[PDB]
Amino acid sequence: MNIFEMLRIDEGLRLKIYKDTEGYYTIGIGHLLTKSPSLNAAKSELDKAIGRNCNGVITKDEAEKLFNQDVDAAVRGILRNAKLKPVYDSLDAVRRCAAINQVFQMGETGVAGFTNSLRMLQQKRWDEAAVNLAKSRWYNQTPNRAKRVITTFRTGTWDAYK
Ligand SMILES: O[C@H](CCCl)c1ccccc1
Repeated sequence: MNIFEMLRIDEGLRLKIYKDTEGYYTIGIGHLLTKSPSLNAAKSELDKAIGRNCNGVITKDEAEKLFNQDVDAAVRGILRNAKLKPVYDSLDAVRRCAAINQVFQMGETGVAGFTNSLRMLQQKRWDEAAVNLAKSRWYNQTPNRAKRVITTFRTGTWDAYK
């Protein structure tokens, strides 16, 4: 297991524009296109991202290219965030994947309310952090996935991903 295999499990792979769990136009391996309810706006974003007129459909290679970019961008983001970086750097490699996964799903601004969980993670108070992480809209709206990510933070193992 690694971050790519982990996010591939959590996000799936679809080659036509679909709506994600929040109802937003998405393609590939969880590549968010736009939060606009206009499908035409989503198609413009897709064409811009791929570099050709896609008409709402991409190839597996194209999906994987967006995925590489999106993972890279999640990490590089974390490292530019003065609140996230020290906690990320304090973690082992497996728990770092949990962090990348959550930021990929939620965005950086998405995790602004996680101040208390962040502190517990840096302190390596793993069971306490896991309890705090679940007190969230995130957990309530996507519990199966959140449970996996939280187990990864709690244990530093891949047990939730078999
Ligand atoms: O997945 C968590 C969310 C904030 Cl507790 C995370 C922890 C450490 C760095 C970046 C994200």
